[PDB]
Amino acid sequence: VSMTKTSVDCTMYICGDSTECSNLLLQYGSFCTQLNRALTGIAVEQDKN
Amino acid sequence: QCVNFTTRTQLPPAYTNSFTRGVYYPDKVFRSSVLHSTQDLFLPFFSNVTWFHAIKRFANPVLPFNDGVYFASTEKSNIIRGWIFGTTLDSKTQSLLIVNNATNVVIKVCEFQFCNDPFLGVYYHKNNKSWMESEFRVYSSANNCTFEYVSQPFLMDLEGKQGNFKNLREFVFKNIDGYFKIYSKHTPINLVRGLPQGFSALEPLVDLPIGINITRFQTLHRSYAGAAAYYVGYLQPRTFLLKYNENGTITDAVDCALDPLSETKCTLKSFTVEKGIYQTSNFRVQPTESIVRFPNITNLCPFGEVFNATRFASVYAWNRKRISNCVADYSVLYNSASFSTFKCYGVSPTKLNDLCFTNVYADSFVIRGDEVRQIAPGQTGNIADYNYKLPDDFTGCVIAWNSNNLDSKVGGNYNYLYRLFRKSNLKPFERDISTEIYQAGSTPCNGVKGFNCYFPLQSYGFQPTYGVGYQPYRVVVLSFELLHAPATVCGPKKSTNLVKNKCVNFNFNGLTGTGVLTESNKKFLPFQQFGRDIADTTDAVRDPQTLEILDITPCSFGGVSVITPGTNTSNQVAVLYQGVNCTEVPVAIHADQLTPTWRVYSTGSNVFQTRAGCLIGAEHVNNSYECDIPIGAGICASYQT
Amino acid sequence: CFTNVYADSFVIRGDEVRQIAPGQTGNIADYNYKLPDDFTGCVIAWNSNNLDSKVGGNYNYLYRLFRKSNLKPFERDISTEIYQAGSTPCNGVKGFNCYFPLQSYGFQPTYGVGYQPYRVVVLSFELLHAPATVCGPKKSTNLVKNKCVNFNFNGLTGTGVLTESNKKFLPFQQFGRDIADTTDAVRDPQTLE
Amino acid sequence: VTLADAGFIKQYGDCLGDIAARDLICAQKFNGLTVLPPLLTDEMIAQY
Amino acid sequence: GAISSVLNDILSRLDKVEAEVQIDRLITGRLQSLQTYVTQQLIRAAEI
Ligand SMILES: *[C@@H]1O[C@H](CO)[C@@H](O[C@@H]2O[C@H](CO)[C@@H](O[C@H]3O[C@H](CO)[C@@H](O)[C@H](O)[C@@H]3O)[C@H](O)[C@H]2NC(C)=O)[C@H](O)[C@H]1NC(C)=O
Ligand SMILES: *[C@@H]1O[C@H](CO)[C@@H](O[C@@H]2O[C@H](CO)[C@@H](O[C@H]3O[C@H](CO)[C@@H](O)[C@H](O)[C@@H]3O)[C@H](O)[C@H]2NC(C)=O)[C@H](O)[C@H]1NC(C)=O
Ligand SMILES: *[C@@H]1O[C@H](CO)[C@@H](O[C@@H]2O[C@H](CO)[C@@H](O[C@H]3O[C@H](CO)[C@@H](O)[C@H](O)[C@@H]3O)[C@H](O)[C@H]2NC(C)=O)[C@H](O)[C@H]1NC(C)=O
Ligand SMILES: *[C@@H]1O[C@H](CO)[C@@H](O[C@@H]2O[C@H](CO)[C@@H](O)[C@H](O)[C@H]2NC(C)=O)[C@H](O)[C@H]1NC(C)=O
Ligand SMILES: *[C@@H]1O[C@H](CO)[C@@H](O[C@@H]2O[C@H](CO)[C@@H](O)[C@H](O)[C@H]2NC(C)=O)[C@H](O)[C@H]1NC(C)=O
Ligand SMILES: *[C@@H]1O[C@H](CO)[C@@H](O)[C@H](O)[C@H]1NC(C)=O
Ligand SMILES: *[C@@H]1O[C@H](CO)[C@@H](O)[C@H](O)[C@H]1NC(C)=O
Ligand SMILES: *[C@@H]1O[C@H](CO)[C@@H](O)[C@H](O)[C@H]1NC(C)=O
Ligand SMILES: *[C@@H]1O[C@H](CO)[C@@H](O)[C@H](O)[C@H]1NC(C)=O
Ligand SMILES: *[C@@H]1O[C@H](CO)[C@@H](O)[C@H](O)[C@H]1NC(C)=O
Ligand SMILES: *[C@@H]1O[C@H](CO)[C@@H](O)[C@H](O)[C@H]1NC(C)=O
Repeated sequence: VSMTKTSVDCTMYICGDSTECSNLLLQYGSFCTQLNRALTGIAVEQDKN
Repeated sequence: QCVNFTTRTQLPPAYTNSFTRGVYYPDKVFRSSVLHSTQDLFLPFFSNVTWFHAIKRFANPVLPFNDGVYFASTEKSNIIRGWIFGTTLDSKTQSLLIVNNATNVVIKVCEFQFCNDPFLGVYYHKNNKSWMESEFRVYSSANNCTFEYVSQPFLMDLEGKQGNFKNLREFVFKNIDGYFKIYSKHTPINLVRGLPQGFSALEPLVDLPIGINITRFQTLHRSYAGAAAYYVGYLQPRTFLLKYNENGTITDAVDCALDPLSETKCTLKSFTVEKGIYQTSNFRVQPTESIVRFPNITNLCPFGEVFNATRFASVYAWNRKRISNCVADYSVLYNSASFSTFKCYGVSPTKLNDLCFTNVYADSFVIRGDEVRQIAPGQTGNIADYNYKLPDDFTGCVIAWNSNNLDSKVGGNYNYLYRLFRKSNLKPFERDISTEIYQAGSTPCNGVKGFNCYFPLQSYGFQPTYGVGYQPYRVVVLSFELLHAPATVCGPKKSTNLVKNKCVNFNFNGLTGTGVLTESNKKFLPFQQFGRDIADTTDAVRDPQTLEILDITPCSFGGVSVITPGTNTSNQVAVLYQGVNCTEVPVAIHADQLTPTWRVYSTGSNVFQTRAGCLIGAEHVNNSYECDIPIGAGICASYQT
Repeated sequence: CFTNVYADSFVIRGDEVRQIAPGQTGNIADYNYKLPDDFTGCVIAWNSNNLDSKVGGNYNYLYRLFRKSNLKPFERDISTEIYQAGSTPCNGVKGFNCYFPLQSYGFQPTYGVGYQPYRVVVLSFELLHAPATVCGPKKSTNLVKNKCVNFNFNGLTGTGVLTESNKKFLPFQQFGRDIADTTDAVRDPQTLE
Repeated sequence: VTLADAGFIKQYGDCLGDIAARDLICAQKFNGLTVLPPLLTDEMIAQY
Repeated sequence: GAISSVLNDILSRLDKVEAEVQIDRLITGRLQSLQTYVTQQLIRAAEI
């Protein structure tokens, strides 16, 4: 009927506590927001299910 | 001339709430009908702005300029004429002057010896109907200079005329990358004493290439029945979201880290937020200080015994010296102009003072100048092929300089030789001392030589007549390996006291990171310096001064969700710190830092623990209802009487 | 075309010419001329012993050897304050381990390459994201509207139909951008429409 | 059914120290992977 | 293809120009690793 909801912090995963890495990650635009939006979409659906 | 009038005249510093001022066009580009997000030095919304007011006799304080400034004056009849900027303000350092005078504006950059109480003033109605600005008691001397500008007077006395209203000047000053950016705006205002409620934007005015360190500044009143006031705000590096309307004017904005609602608006990129719960930039505790822990060795390493040795070994028999149990300083090598070549692999030379080394070997030899290219990893040629190969994945530095002025001799130096041939190209860091004859012909051979049976070495007769590329070069390779083992060579960096159970920026032996330290019970064996996680990250360390083992844990962090009714119903919101037992939020005081700058919610009594995290700014009630906005683990939230 | 241009000019030893590039380090770059990490521009150099090296030594060319902190990009410091290389504070014209902060080049035409003086120029423009003030020899064409053309305004080339807009660009704006960060409108540099 | 990480508050004192050597969900969490709780608890689903 | 997988090790040993050529890799490889996980979780969510 469900599976575990997961939220993955895309900045802490890619660039864990590095500011100079975070400034390079911003060059890739929206991809972390797309990943957060997709996983939030799955998470909201487990309650709907 | 300069004058010593009275004193600072009591304590004029007042305070005010700068609502939505100090927004400006971030770039010289048009946009319209768009929600645009920009990161820059901006005035925070609702900031505690400083205020100074003319009421008699008065003076102007010198004020900081750290990260750049917002300046404004609520004005009539042109009392504020300009500003002084610099860092010593006393001709020891060059400083900047901006003034508007009776002829025109000036901008000037000089070694000004400013007055202690600088002033300008006008003589009224001096027999020619004119009022005249005879006084320029601002500096005694302008000893040397590097920039000047003059043009006209910056007096846009606006519409409505003759002071029927008050007139607000706004300015923003950003000294960045040697260029002093000014932005400005004028507006009529009718507020009796405060700073005005409402939205406006500053255009970029001028960009001045002044090149000076500014840490402080002052403003300049005129002198002679009118009265005036000025505001000082400080810029900060922030994110702002700008509503460019259809005419391309910044008509509204969201300060992206003012409060949790403004951060949701900045996440959804909208001025309205619908009823719901939204994840936003995740919180973390910042480090409260730094720790550095290198070994407490003090004796300087034997670099002279390598780099200034009497005579270098021959490149077929290159000498290896072990550097150990000592303090290096690679800056006093690297800044020495005597090195003709100094190139490094797997490290950059600027970092060699920040970092420790497992063990170090210096390999040392003499080669011809055009063969210096052959010492780098992966190379080919008589040296690299037959007698000194670096491994394909070498890490270290190779350093080289010519030594004709030490080892080249007019009768020929022949004590320096290399191997001409070998059965097979040598394995990396091999050394071959053998003298056996090389069978360049098909026949076997014996004895001292044969036809096509060579002696395997060949010598060089260095003589100081030879051209560049044929000269001798003394060369050294420093051949360390890094961070995966209990190091014993280090830079000159001083260690510190240790601290535990707090978040800190640690550095053990050059393994930098952020975390909270703890007394572990892991039994590291004597050859082990670091312990690692499944994610290949370091999770424990043996301290290099007291030989105990510390656990490293990332200091507290987690997701932040903001809970809201629709913004057109209310601006009140509640925060869920997901995954947290929030008895820590009292430790999330803004004495030290946190990534989300806002922290008003932590006030208490409206704090509720849940299995999902802890919820702040919403009140727990016993009566159940339909699930309006879902938190998790049976809890929901809603907006009601 | 370039927004505005500044030329920086100075003399240094030839082997330190490598320090003028961005991200580099050494006694020039750390203490008297730093380029920004994202520099846009050109660095140009040549030896000038044949114009300003002299047999007794030229000594009119000087460079800072000490500073409490490495300078910010495009900073310049005229100060002559004594530098406290020793642990003690100090005053006056000199002291033991208290240095005058500058040290001279001595340039004599006997020096080898690398020790010889180089005249260096750095050109330091920013490009296309603002109203340009100085550029190349290319002659402008006549202008045309409502036809597809390969346009080029101030060096912003592209392809499109041109049309009379009613957008109000402020005096500091040269280009409009779309949601997609593509150029959507332009102010013509010969008729300001 | 062996339910790995239900999400019910890892209050650090259960996730650092001796347990940290034997509990993979603490490494997942420390790398920014977070498991969120279901809206309806195992009591609310038992009541329905 | 970076010189190390540990993000702080890249920063501890390289200057601000050469580090970015190593960090872009770790970013591009990690970012790909998330896009694979999230695609696989959307396809599992479609089955569930
Ligand atoms: C407002 O402040 C200005 C800056 O101090 C000041 O500018 C100064 O104006 C005088 C008069 O024009 C200049 O004197 C020179 O003028 C021309 C230059 O080609 C020559 O014909 C003259 O012989 C003379 O050399 C100053 O040089 C100029 N200062 C600077 C730094 O440019 C205004 O005069 C000030 N106005 C008032 C009312 O005080
Ligand atoms: C963009 O800037 C435009 C110019 O200021 C502005 O248009 C102006 O808007 C007002 C109010 O609608 C108009 O005032 C007239 O409106 C009608 C007649 O059309 C009458 O009832 C009024 O008495 C009055 O005469 C201005 O005439 C109009 N100006 C122009 C040139 O059209 C836009 O509103 C601005 N857009 C935004 C979003 O700021
Ligand atoms: C821009 O000007 C600033 C003001 O002179 C200057 O800041 C100053 O830097 C020095 C060197 O660190 C500080 O001197 C103190 O250094 C440490 C503490 O930082 C102490 O251990 C020493 O005993 C000594 O007291 C100054 O205190 C500091 N001043 C301020 C107001 O911060 C900048 O370095 C200058 N930057 C450039 C690029 O010129
Ligand atoms: C303004 O005040 C300063 C003191 O703060 C005056 O400086 C003094 O000047 C006298 C000579 O008149 C000297 O004997 C003192 O040694 C000076 N003291 C300092 C601390 O420098 C200054 O002269 C005054 N200006 C005028 C125009 O009178
Ligand atoms: C700053 O001003 C001083 C004072 O005029 C200049 O120092 C003079 O320099 C010349 C040329 O070397 C000497 O003949 C003088 O004897 C110096 N005077 C003093 C009092 O030192 C200095 O050169 C100027 N510096 C800059 C960079 O503009
Ligand atoms: C502004 O800061 C001062 C102390 O610096 C404080 O007394 C004052 O109450 C503050 N004002 C506001 C609105 O916080
Ligand atoms: C009136 O103007 C003239 C010319 O500038 C000037 O010489 C005279 O001093 C002025 N009158 C007074 C009272 O200053
Ligand atoms: C090497 O010799 C030169 C000249 O004596 C000296 O300046 C330098 O400091 C020496 N370096 C070492 C490591 O001995
Ligand atoms: C570190 O310094 C202390 C105090 O001088 C000393 O007792 C200790 O032996 C040193 N540590 C090592 C590894 O020698
Ligand atoms: C939001 O509230 C305003 C009144 O402040 C109302 O005019 C508007 O229609 C409302 N919109 C929605 C979607 O509820
Ligand atoms: C809910 O009811 C209990 C008694 O059943 C009471 O102790 C508790 O204080 C009530 N909750 C609140 C928020 O007061």
